[PDB]
Amino acid sequence: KTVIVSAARTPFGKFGGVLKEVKAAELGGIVMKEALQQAGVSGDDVEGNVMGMVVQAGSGQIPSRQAARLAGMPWSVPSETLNKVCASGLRAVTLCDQMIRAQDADILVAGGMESMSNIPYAVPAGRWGARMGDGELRDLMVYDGLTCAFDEVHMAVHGNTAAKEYAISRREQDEWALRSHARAAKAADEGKFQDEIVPVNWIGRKGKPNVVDKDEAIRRDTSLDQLAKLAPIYASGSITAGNAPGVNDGAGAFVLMSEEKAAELGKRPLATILGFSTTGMPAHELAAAAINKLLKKNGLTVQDIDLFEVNEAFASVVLTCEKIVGFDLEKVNVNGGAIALGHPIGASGARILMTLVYELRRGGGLGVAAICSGAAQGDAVLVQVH
Amino acid sequence: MRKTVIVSAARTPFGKFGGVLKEVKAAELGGIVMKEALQQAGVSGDDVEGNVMGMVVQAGSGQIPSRQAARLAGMPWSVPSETLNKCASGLRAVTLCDQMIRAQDADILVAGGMESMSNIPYAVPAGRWGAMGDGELRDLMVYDGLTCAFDEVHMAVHGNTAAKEYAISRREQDEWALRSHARAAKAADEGKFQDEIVPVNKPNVVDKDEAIRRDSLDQLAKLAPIYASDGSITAGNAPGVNDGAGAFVLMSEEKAAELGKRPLATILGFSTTGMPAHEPGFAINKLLKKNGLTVQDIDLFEVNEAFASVVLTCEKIVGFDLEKVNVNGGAIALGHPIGASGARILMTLVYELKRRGGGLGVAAICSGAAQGDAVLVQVH
Amino acid sequence: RKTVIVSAARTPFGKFGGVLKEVKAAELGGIVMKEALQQAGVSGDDVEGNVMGMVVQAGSGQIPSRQAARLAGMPWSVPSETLNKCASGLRAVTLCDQMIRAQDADILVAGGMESMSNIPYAVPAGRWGARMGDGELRDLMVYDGLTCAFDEVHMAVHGNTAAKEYAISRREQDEWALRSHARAAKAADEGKFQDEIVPVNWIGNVVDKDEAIRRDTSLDQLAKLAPIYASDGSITAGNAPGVNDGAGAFVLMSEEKAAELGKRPLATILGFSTTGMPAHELAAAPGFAINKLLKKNGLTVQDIDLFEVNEAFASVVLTCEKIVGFDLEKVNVNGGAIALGHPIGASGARILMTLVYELKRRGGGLGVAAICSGAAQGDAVLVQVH
Amino acid sequence: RKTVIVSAARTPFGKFGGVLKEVKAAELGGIVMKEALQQAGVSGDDVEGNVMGMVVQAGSGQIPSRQAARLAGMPWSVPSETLNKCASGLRAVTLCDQMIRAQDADILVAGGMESMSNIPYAVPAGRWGARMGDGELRDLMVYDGLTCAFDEVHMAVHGNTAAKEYAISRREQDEWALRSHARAAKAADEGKFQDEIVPVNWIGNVVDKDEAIRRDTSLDQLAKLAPIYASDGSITAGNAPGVNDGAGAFVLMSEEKAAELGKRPLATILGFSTTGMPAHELAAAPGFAINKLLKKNGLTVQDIDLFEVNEAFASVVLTCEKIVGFDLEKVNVNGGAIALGHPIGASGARILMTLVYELKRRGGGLGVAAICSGAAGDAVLVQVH
Repeated sequence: KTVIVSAARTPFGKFGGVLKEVKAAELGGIVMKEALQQAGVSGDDVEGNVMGMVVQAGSGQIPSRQAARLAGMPWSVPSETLNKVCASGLRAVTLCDQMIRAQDADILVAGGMESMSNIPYAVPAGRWGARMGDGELRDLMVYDGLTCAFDEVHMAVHGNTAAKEYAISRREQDEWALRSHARAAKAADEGKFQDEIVPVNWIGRKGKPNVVDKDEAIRRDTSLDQLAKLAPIYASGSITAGNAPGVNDGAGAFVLMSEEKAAELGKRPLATILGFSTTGMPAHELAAAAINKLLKKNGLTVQDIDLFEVNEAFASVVLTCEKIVGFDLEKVNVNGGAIALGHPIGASGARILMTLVYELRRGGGLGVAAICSGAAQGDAVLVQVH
Repeated sequence: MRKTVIVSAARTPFGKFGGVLKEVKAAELGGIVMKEALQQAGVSGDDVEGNVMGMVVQAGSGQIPSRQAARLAGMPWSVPSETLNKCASGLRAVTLCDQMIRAQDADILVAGGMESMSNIPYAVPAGRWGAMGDGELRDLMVYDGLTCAFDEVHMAVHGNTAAKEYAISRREQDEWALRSHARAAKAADEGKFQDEIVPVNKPNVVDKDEAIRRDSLDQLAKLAPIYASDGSITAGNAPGVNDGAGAFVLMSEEKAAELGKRPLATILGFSTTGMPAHEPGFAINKLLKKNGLTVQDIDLFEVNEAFASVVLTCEKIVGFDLEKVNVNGGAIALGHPIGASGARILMTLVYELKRRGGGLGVAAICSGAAQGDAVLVQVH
Repeated sequence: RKTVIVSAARTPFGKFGGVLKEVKAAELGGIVMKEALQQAGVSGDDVEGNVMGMVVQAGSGQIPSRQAARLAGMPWSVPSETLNKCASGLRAVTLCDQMIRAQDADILVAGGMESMSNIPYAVPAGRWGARMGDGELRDLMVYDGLTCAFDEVHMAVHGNTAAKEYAISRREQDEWALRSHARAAKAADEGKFQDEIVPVNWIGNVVDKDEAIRRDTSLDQLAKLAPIYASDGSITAGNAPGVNDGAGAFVLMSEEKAAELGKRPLATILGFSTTGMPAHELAAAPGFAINKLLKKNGLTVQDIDLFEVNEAFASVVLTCEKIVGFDLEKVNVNGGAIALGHPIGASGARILMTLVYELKRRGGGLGVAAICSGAAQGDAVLVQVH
Repeated sequence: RKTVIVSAARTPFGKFGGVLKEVKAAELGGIVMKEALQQAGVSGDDVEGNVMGMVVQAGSGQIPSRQAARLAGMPWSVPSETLNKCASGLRAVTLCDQMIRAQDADILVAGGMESMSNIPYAVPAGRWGARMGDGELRDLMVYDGLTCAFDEVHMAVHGNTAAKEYAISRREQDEWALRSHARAAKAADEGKFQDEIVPVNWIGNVVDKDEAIRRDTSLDQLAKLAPIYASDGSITAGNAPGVNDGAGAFVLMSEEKAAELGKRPLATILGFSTTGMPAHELAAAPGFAINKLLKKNGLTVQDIDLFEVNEAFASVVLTCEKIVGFDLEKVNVNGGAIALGHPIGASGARILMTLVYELKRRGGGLGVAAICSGAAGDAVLVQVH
């Protein structure tokens, strides 16, 4: 099996916010470097890295390698950039698990990175010309990142569709949203994010020192009344700017090793990867997805699980999962989620797994992390935290 | 053991830039190859456990292009999918799948590469936050696909650097290109690419590679070097930008056996190498030492023709006889849809070796930021 | 004190993206200005001022008329401005006539030019940014040139409104369109456009014939065409001119100067009229201008030997038939813009020119040139041809 | 036959991306033409035509001058034209003067407008395609507006060239710059721009002051400034104006028509001169334009009470000293474009009016307004009543 030796994330930034100046490759390098520092592992020793990134446009050749070089890894470390939309930050970890299990490696770096703030605009008729009449200035973040390729609708449209399907009320979504924010704010104040987060420090333009050491998106200060008064976002629907995360900047990484290698090097791992699941479904079934399948393979019931993390693409997802999974909500995203913390799409997958790990401070046990992704794919990972 | 076998393989013709496949999207090219490979494999989409598709410049292609291609190929929503980025991508997809099979996580998989350089978009980096004074209208193909993120040069610059370091003359490079063109044309005419090409279908039909130019040394010696006044690489000794896709049905040797499939090839092993940016030769050697093999034991080699300079450096590093090397030509003649070339070289090596009722082959590829991927194959 | 036209020239009219695609508006302008001067037997050193009509100036640089003026071999000392009124080419002449009549000048160069092929697309979101969601890649030629600022509609819409208002049928428009092609082909074939046309020669080529004239055209082909910018309209690609490239220019003088220099004037400008009407009434604007001009000059329609009414739409000329009462055989005798194209800032120049040359050829007399323009403006000129 | 200026008004001048950022040029234009009509006591129905200067027309839609006139309340009946000459704002007035003198009209409205903040960027490779390799996102304000078509350089380069050709030191230019802010600050404070300025109101908001005047300037802050567009240059951000938002307009009439209506004109236009020169001789053109206007008119420089020479650069006014030989105490007494900004299409209009109002507050008379324009000169002589 595969074990998680270390885990770090950058704090998550608001769109056009605190990490606006920092490229996706830069956030990646920082977490990859920090993860290596935590594991007491030199970059010289890594056998490969995988970094998730959803919208790669304009970031240059092989963003994953660019990050790995920033991290301090030698040219000798093989590298690849992965796109599984949403699920990318976490699919990277599982993929690396697959590599180790196939016996090709014992020390790998895995993760996710996203700089939504820096995704460029495109000119689709730029190359061959528009010839006559108005054309488009395509926002690639919306197009490649948040737009379904089959139904041609914003992701929030699937969020709504799920709300309808499972009879999930606007108020119940709103209440969930409030909980994400309150639970996050409290977790942050209590320092529960200290273990996962590493700061981003840079000398900016004009010599300005910059230090970003805490998550930007948490609203303090919010209330049910405020949430209730929001207008629905992509349908005149129940999804609003309140009950869905925004668009954000962030990154996260892990040092993954075989159980044998970690032992020989005398590292005390954070957790072990028992196994993973993946699901595929019609595009509009984004909310559904996977955890159930994972449990069944491992001869486990929802009851055996101590804690779950389900990415809050929308409140409607977690809630859909409640109907599908049957977990107790008090065991689910105990420190908030994406709604409060933001959703750098490439990084979200890394964060939930990571967070779940640090929480299971309870001298903990069995955790499950799950994510939905564009085109109705589901990814689930079961962990045994020590 | 367990080991990975290539059950089937197909590719599209490789189109010229703004050429015959200009209107066809990369997901579309991918869908066709993924579909044909399953047909040739005699396997239903419903039994595929996964798909990995290489694609270098994903910009403006929509969410998850592999999944788009996968759905276009007839695979159900249940089949999981990804989209990968490594030059090497076409081929990294096959090896990554090989790891998944060896990890014992699946028995049937679809892997490949796709690229539509014709459809890569231009970008406005100042559009979102705003530009006073002129800005850039950036060519994402050049920028994301063909430019070194480290040295901030075009890849041909790296090609020239190799020529300088290994003392590879402009004339030898030109000789290799001529050779690439002649062998490919001969191969097309003898119908050797037929086993691997699947046509792409105001009805239109594209059934043949578009980039072969029939012509000689004299002409090549006359060409201006591209990103160097003083360089040896030219439009002539290097491939252009192109449109294409390729895909494979891959299985565990065990699963194919259970089904009565007689696979094209068994994948013996693979190596990856990494290097400073100005630097697939080292990769091959690595693959050979691990397998207790040497240059002599291998029947044929496919080394992607990123530049004439590349294969020629490898000879100096690996020491193969060029007579065993890109026998039906290469990328200089056939074009380079970057995400796809990795699939093509493996495939087209497998097919030539097969025609020869043959045996061992090595496919190797160079990629941006100096990475190298090589695969060892026993063809049946 | 009156204004005489001493000389006149135009370039052939190119098709959109056609023979003049690589030639800029000012270069086309420099050529007509040069030819006009040469034909008049006058040195640039002697010009007291220049005015060039140009409609979509975007991206052609500072003061295009001055670029053209220098290209024409005119010295630095000669004052220049760029004019924007579809009427710009004519208005440049009338403005110049007012100048001479004010006693400010005795020799002027007036004209108009357009390189519709060279008009850039624009990115209205560019300067301040798009932030999030799609923007527009705006076609300046359609926006600035072909779109009504008031009704926010394509000019074809007003063409249609006119047809409905005056009960001009689709078939009449088509018959008129067809007549234009037939007559333009005939005139060219007979050398009739030689007097106005000057060739454009350049290495990147020889351009000396009007590009847009169709010879294989018939009612059958025309009637099959779909309506444009409406569904249900009567305007089509056939009965409306396309978008085009070209320039036209004139040497103008006071009557006294030309006599003093021993020049044989082509014509004497007797007078002019301008009108403004509500936006939808573009078609009527020129007819009303002619009627105003005629009243002012003691003249009736019967008193005019020939009329040129710019063919913005076939509906326009037919609309003018209803208002003016002229006989259609005394109008656009060698065809019009439907046939030869409409390089917008230059049409007004051609129609005058070609009215002049036709009447000459007839040992001729009295003529009226009229043009409708955007925001429903009307311009008419009466010429006494010698 | 002569032309009189019955009325005049301008909007405040806004900084780039400033207070007027959200106002289109046609709109700035519409307000000024309505105010000029109200001030003159003339109905839009009585107007015989309009001309509005405007430099960068791109993206503003069909006939920006006509858009402005309707917004001003003029009926569809009034003929209109949009004009492009730096000098566009002033030239619209002289153009109209020539129409009145041709006996073609007795009532016209002339002016200029510019919204530099609203000029779009362009994609030259957008229509026919870039094909391969990077292309340009071109800033039309800079390209069409501020760059010489012939010499392919920013106008500041011509600004430098003059200083050098005429030996106008960095220090002299800077003293002038400080002077422009000082005076501009003083008049604004004392209500001296009150006559010309007309407020811009818009619910989205009130703008009734010039935004660009920098109180708090000094010669050591001006001297510390880096040269722009040339590393060895002497024109700076300090001694040249920026890019601005604004508009101005006038109600014009024949002398007879004005007398017929009971109007008491602000001023009478005595004549005007237009000059042309090699492109790098930008600074010299207005200077030559003035001398020609004085001579054609039997006048000497001593004959003029007040001069307005647009502050394209400090270098321009200083070059004009040399050429014309005026006393500077008579030049730009209430500051200029350096302090006020330069919405290029409207500056010519502003200078004529500020001049007229100044001469008028002194109960005075003879004035010359001059301006340089791209591609290298316009001058106007007026009798202020």
